[PDB]
Amino acid sequence: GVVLAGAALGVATAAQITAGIALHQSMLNSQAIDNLRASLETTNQAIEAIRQAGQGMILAVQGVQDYINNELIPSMNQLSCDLIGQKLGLKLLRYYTEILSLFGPSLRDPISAEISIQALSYALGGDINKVLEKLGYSGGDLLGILESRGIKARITHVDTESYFIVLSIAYPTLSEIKGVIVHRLEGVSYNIGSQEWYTTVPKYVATQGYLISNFDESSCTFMPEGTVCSQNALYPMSPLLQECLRGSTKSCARTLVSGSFGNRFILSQGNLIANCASILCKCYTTGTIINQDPDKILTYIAADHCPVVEVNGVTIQVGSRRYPDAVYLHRIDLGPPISLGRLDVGTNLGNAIAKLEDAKELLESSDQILRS
Amino acid sequence: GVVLAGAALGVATAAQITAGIALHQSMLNSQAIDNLRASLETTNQAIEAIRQAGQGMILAVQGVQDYINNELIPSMNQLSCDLIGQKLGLKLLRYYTEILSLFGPSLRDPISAEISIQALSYALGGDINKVLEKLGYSGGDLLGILESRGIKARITHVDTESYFIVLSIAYPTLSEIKGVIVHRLEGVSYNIGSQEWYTTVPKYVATQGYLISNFDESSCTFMPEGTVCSQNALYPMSPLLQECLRGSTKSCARTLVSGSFGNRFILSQGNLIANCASILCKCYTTGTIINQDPDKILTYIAADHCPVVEVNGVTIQVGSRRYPDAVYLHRIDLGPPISLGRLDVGTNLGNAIAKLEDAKELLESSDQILRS
Amino acid sequence: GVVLAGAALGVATAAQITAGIALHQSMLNSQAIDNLRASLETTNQAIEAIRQAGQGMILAVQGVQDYINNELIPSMNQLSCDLIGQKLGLKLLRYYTEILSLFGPSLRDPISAEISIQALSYALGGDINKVLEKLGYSGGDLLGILESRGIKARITHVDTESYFIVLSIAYPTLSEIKGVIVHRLEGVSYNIGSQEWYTTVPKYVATQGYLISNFDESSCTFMPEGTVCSQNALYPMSPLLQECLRGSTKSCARTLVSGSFGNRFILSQGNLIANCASILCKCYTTGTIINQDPDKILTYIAADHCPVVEVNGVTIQVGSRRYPDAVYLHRIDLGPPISLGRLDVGTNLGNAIAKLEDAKELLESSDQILRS
Amino acid sequence: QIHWGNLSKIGVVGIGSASYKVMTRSSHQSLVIKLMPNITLLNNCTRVEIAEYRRLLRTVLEPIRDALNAMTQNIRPVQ
Amino acid sequence: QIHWGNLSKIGVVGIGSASYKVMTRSSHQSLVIKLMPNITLLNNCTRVEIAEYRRLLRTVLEPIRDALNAMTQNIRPVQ
Amino acid sequence: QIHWGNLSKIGVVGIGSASYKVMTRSSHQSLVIKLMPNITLLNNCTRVEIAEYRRLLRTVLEPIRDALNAMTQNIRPVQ
Ligand SMILES: *[C@@H]1O[C@H](CO)[C@@H](O[C@@H]2O[C@H](CO)[C@@H](O[C@@H]3O[C@H](CO[C@H]4O[C@H](CO)[C@@H](O)[C@H](O)[C@@H]4O)[C@@H](O)[C@H](O[C@H]4O[C@H](CO)[C@@H](O)[C@H](O)[C@@H]4O)[C@@H]3O)[C@H](O)[C@H]2NC(C)=O)[C@H](O)[C@H]1NC(C)=O
Ligand SMILES: *[C@@H]1O[C@H](CO)[C@@H](O[C@@H]2O[C@H](CO)[C@@H](O[C@@H]3O[C@H](CO[C@H]4O[C@H](CO)[C@@H](O)[C@H](O)[C@@H]4O)[C@@H](O)[C@H](O[C@H]4O[C@H](CO)[C@@H](O)[C@H](O)[C@@H]4O)[C@@H]3O)[C@H](O)[C@H]2NC(C)=O)[C@H](O)[C@H]1NC(C)=O
Ligand SMILES: *[C@@H]1O[C@H](CO)[C@@H](O[C@@H]2O[C@H](CO)[C@@H](O[C@@H]3O[C@H](CO)[C@@H](O)[C@H](O)[C@@H]3O)[C@H](O)[C@H]2NC(C)=O)[C@H](O)[C@H]1NC(C)=O
Ligand SMILES: *[C@@H]1O[C@H](CO)[C@@H](O[C@@H]2O[C@H](CO)[C@@H](O[C@@H]3O[C@H](CO)[C@@H](O)[C@H](O)[C@@H]3O)[C@H](O)[C@H]2NC(C)=O)[C@H](O)[C@H]1NC(C)=O
Ligand SMILES: *[C@@H]1O[C@H](CO)[C@@H](O[C@@H]2O[C@H](CO)[C@@H](O[C@@H]3O[C@H](CO)[C@@H](O)[C@H](O)[C@@H]3O)[C@H](O)[C@H]2NC(C)=O)[C@H](O)[C@H]1NC(C)=O
Ligand SMILES: *[C@@H]1O[C@H](CO)[C@@H](O[C@@H]2O[C@H](CO)[C@@H](O[C@@H]3O[C@H](CO)[C@@H](O)[C@H](O)[C@@H]3O)[C@H](O)[C@H]2NC(C)=O)[C@H](O)[C@H]1NC(C)=O
Ligand SMILES: *[C@@H]1O[C@H](CO)[C@@H](O)[C@H](O)[C@H]1NC(C)=O
Ligand SMILES: *[C@@H]1O[C@H](CO)[C@@H](O)[C@H](O)[C@H]1NC(C)=O
Ligand SMILES: *[C@@H]1O[C@H](CO)[C@@H](O)[C@H](O)[C@H]1NC(C)=O
Repeated sequence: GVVLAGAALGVATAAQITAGIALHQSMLNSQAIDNLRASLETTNQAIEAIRQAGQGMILAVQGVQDYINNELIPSMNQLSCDLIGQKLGLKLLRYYTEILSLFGPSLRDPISAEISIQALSYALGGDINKVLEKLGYSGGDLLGILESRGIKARITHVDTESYFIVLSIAYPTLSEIKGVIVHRLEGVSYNIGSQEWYTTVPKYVATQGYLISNFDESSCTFMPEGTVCSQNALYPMSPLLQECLRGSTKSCARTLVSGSFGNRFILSQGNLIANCASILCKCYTTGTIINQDPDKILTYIAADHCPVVEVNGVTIQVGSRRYPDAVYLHRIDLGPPISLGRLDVGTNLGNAIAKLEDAKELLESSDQILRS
Repeated sequence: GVVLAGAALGVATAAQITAGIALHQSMLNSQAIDNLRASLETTNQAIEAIRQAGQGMILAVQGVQDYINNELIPSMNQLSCDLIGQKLGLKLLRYYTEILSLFGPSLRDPISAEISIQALSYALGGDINKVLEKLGYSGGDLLGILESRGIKARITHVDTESYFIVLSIAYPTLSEIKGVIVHRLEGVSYNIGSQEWYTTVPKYVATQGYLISNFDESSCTFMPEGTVCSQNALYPMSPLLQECLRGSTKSCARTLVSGSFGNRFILSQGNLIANCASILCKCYTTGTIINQDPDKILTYIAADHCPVVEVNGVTIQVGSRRYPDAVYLHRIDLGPPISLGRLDVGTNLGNAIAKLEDAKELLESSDQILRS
Repeated sequence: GVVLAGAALGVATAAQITAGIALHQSMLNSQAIDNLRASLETTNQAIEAIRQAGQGMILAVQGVQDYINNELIPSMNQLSCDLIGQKLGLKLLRYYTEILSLFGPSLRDPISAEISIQALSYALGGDINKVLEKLGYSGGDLLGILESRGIKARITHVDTESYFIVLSIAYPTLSEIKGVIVHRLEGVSYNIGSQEWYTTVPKYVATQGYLISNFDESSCTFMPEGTVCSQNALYPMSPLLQECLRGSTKSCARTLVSGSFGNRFILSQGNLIANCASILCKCYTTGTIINQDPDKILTYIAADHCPVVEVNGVTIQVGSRRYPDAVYLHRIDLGPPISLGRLDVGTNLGNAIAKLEDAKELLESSDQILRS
Repeated sequence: QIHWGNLSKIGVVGIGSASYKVMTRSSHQSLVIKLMPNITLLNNCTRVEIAEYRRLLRTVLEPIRDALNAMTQNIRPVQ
Repeated sequence: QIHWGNLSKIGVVGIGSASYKVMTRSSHQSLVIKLMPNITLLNNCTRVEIAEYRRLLRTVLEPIRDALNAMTQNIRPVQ
Repeated sequence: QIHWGNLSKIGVVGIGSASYKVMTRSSHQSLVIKLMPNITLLNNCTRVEIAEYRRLLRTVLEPIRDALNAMTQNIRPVQ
């Protein structure tokens, strides 16, 4: 049990506080550091496990020892002394460059920094497979954990006397969040007259009962048994976008489509949803071209009308009907057209704000208008 | 001729369907796989052509064979058997890491995935020049195609028993889209009193007749013969921004610039367009300082008034006039000021939507107010 | 003194003009190139300085000479002529790939391009430490300058006949801008009822007297002696955001936080500011739980009422009072709720502009209604 | 129809135009990545390393082969 | 409660669902990066190169060590 | 003119201040990349590889030399 002296520290982030307190538990004491220092002066191997009494095993990694043992020592009797020094100096300088890249000024706050095992690959000798094996990190979850960069390391001790760094590394355990489902949303374009439009929805959304939230896939790996994330992937969705996903089609923004587009049809529940005004749809069974009524925006193809259908030069056999026949445009409320470019957003927002501040006096005095 | 069983497949995007159906003409049949497997076992070179009789050539690439042939085998007598195994094990594990990085769970939808030849460089032995040479990929267009990542590989067959992967690779051919011109836009700041402003326009725009669209240069290479793009670079421009580029200056947004700005003059059509209120402009022929009137925002310098002009310590000789003398600020309609930072955009949009929400009742009753 | 021929050039940006004129002063003349050519054809070292009369030394770097001198030449009597050629060809092609990567069509505007010394690492033989040492670049500012990519090179001469590239490299000097302070801002969430909110502010802001500016940290390195930037990091802040930082709390946007949020307490000036409605705050001195009143949003903990406090399983001893006790929510004006997602911004901006377009006629008649 | 005259009044000029070229694929070639090296002249010096290398390769190759076989089973002759 | 019926009328469908898994760490291990190689069998052939290497390592190791010592001096026993 | 009292009421504090320093370059040095290695002691064992190396270098060197010569021809003496 330890207490942080906050008056002396003055200013500290919650992450810095939590990492600082964890140092007391994960840092080897003075006797263990002295024991570790002496052990490191007797080994000559690139990867070596240190056994220290009734304590945890410390894995010692030397980044250029494979080169010395495999390349320099065997050729010691056949190369000049200056040549041996020149070859090792090339590796030492390149090793220092990676150490500076990892532990130099680019590392903002070393105490609370979490470094992935893959970012340590060069410092560990250029590969992490043997390090993971000697640490005992194995199982059916290794690929998902490793791909999400879930194995992290923390600096706990730097020894300038004997030139070594002690890191605390952990193998995480996966826990499934109860009731959370991650949905992958895919869209197809539709035509309003001669214009091709596309609904703007997130690539992934997450649901928990009646709750809808956004999903960030940057730290996630999609494995067949579930989505494995090394950070928090759930973040709130705006109420207007939740209205879209709950059924309000007028709350869904739409964007124009370029000339060449690869999302003009999709197979869903054995049925084919196709923009037949923008691609050519033909019924292979009857040889008849499937025409899309201009008062309709999409085509829903099922076996009851076309058992085998050709779209975009691909022949697909569809199943029984799972989507109703297309409804007219006048029975669909469409959302606002938007442009997702960064400079298009700024240009249009500037126009909108200019209109609002040209009517500042009108908008503020709205209660004197409604009353009258 | 093949048919996709959509009812059994259930769900699939257009990319998966197109790539899946294409995995019937590009996939070697069961007999060619048996011939390839037996033929692979007899080779001992890093890069090999197979020549399966009256069939298109297959290029076989072994990722560590150069190391074995050039380093390990010549030193078989000098080095101990244990040392030979340790040295090869280092390269095998590093090769496995790149295979996992390329074909592991991070590869989303392997069937539909397209992998560039540069992304395969380590799997092919660390270089692709010799692979490109033996595939016959050469010509004047190679440099542009290679740089924009136009050469793509597609996974076609994975053989677990003999441990090889068959890829389908294609050398693309270029095609000019008739009538499309890609324009590069450059800007100069201007002063309104003491504030220095800058028009916000896209870096590249594309025109086709009277159509104006945005241009995405992410997958494009600008070669002297033309712009070479591996994806579709044209995407629609918002109508407000199109109005800006068609002559409506009030539709163009503008931003404030920092203290040190490097776009305060430009050379265009032999004339010098300079801010001249934020930089020093001096006429070298006569030695007088070119002064910018506060009722003008820019200075257009031509040989009629100053044959040789010194700007920002650079002496430039200009040609005949091709831009009229600057008009007054009262004859130019300027667009709305904006700020392009993400957090500035969100802060201002939230302020704008709050005003709109606080006047919902006024705006939803516009017909009543206008009638009365 | 030289003059640029603008009429012949036609069009050129400010950067191209400045870089083109500087090419007259930083380029070796015809005699020095001829002298350099002869000296290059007599050296056999990877890094070597060329001394030419009363001129600054030219540092010559050969990218594969260490491999030839250290690996191939010693093995000349042991390996066959064919094997020697095969091993050098592997390194030559890999060296070409990096030359093509750096100086190929990917390089836009080679005249004006400024290439960092780290981007040249492979072209210089795989390391820059000896190059920096031989150039004389050292001191207490080297790490800060190097980490922010402050050392840059310009292409000044390409020799096709003898196959060498001359670069102009400069070691910059650091100058402190007088009166500019860079502030790091950190936030703590707060609760309004059961909802947890978070104020949206920039990570870094810069002040100079009463001026407030944005700060871009992309090219900056935060050293203990001051932040070191290789570009201009100051850029303007929108007036609405400046109102927020000057005291107007209703001008600051706020966003909802996820379920697992890491910033729920902070240590500031020896006092603990905690969202005690979202974490368990307990006074360790008396053993009582600190409860956040629902009419307050934050808790400010000082030694006057709790000398030692447990906040998140972490025990912190706080100093004397520096932040007044929390005020009620009704004495704080909160800003608009926003969502910072890209697709949440576009969805909400499209809805807002649709309302402005529906009420266009009423907004145009801003004078015909107020004056009535 | 870019209006260059009005754009120059607010400091915008064109500094270069180029044609636009896209890519299309006509023919495809086969490239096989041979993951098993020929180690015949190395005798038995690399038995353990090769066995570990093969074991690691399986964890990557099997998921891809299953994905490929899932799609191929749904492709049928037109008749 | 995603409304798949109205979403399909504007061309939005779901193409797959998965469970959500997060990571928790229970135990930690120690991993020491030994920065000084064993050069005993290399005799004295690398004395100059090692000395330069140690000099360069200090410019990185010392600032990290000082930051670690700044935090540790503020951590007191609960007694 | 940051108002720290108002900001702390909505949970914003400053956690550190620093001075701002920029870079200016006064003197320049010359660094030449020698693309052709010295292969004198290899006894002409690398003729084919070097010839292909020089052929590949020209596809990169020539466009840059043309760009450099385009600007240099427009630079004239002041008189
Ligand atoms: C190149 O750039 C120039 C200058 O930037 C453009 O000229 C502008 O053209 C637009 C569109 O034609 C003009 O906008 C319209 O101008 C009318 C001018 O009438 C008087 O307006 C005020 C009143 O005192 C005076 O300041 C002004 O000098 C004129 O005497 C207005 O009547 C129009 O008002 C509109 O209001 C609403 C729209 O919301 C409508 O209900 C009205 O009916 C009416 O349309 C409008 O503002 C603009 O004035 C011109 N700028 C000038 C002259 O400086 C060129 O068009 C452009 N060229 C190209 C090819 O794009
Ligand atoms: C630190 O934080 C506090 C609290 O957040 C800030 O205090 C706020 O300051 C603003 C700006 O002055 C105040 O807003 C102004 O309040 C005036 C008084 O409002 C009375 O009436 C309303 C009824 O609606 C009550 O809610 C309110 O409590 C008061 O009884 C108004 O006169 C202002 O409106 C008009 O202001 C000027 C007029 O000159 C013009 O812009 C417009 O006409 C505008 O309509 C305005 O609303 C706000 O009330 C204060 N909040 C409080 C005290 O809780 C501090 O300013 C801040 N510190 C600093 C340095 O900024
Ligand atoms: C560099 O590596 C050499 C080996 O190449 C190290 O020497 C080795 O040191 C260890 C520990 O002192 C010796 O092992 C010990 O052997 C005795 C039996 O004599 C036993 O009682 C101990 O339990 C332990 O196993 C090892 O034999 C010895 N090897 C040699 C060849 O001397 C050396 O310490 C390293 N030097 C550095 C890092 O400076
Ligand atoms: C699934 O989609 C349908 C149609 O897109 C949704 O019906 C829509 O419901 C809204 C709100 O219930 C209707 O808006 C209201 O309409 C009336 C009639 O004018 C008006 O009095 C109200 O002010 C309001 O605008 C909307 O008209 C209606 N759509 C159509 C085409 O009539 C349905 O609600 C969706 N289902 C779910 C669960 O969200
Ligand atoms: C590993 O590499 C060795 C070579 O180092 C391979 O052995 C080679 O096998 C091929 C085909 O089995 C032989 O070529 C054939 O030779 C006969 C005449 O003997 C000729 O009729 C054929 O047209 C063809 O050229 C080659 O001679 C042979 N080389 C040696 C040195 O034995 C071996 O198959 C490879 N793979 C393994 C062992 O898995
Ligand atoms: C490739 O490298 C060889 C060395 O391996 C170069 O030959 C060496 O060139 C140097 C530079 O001039 C010669 O040094 C000179 O020697 C004379 C005395 O003869 C002295 O007057 C000069 O001041 C200078 O020190 C050196 O003797 C010579 N060595 C040999 C063995 O030839 C060679 O020029 C390079 N060849 C290329 C790049 O084609
Ligand atoms: C290879 O064979 C030799 C000779 O029997 C044996 O000593 C050695 O252990 C074997 N295995 C290896 C080197 O892995
Ligand atoms: C190593 O020692 C030898 C003599 O034993 C002598 O050359 C010098 O002291 C050292 N040599 C090198 C190349 O460091
Ligand atoms: C290359 O050098 C060798 C040195 O052994 C010598 O025969 C001659 O200069 C050259 N030989 C050939 C075959 O070009």
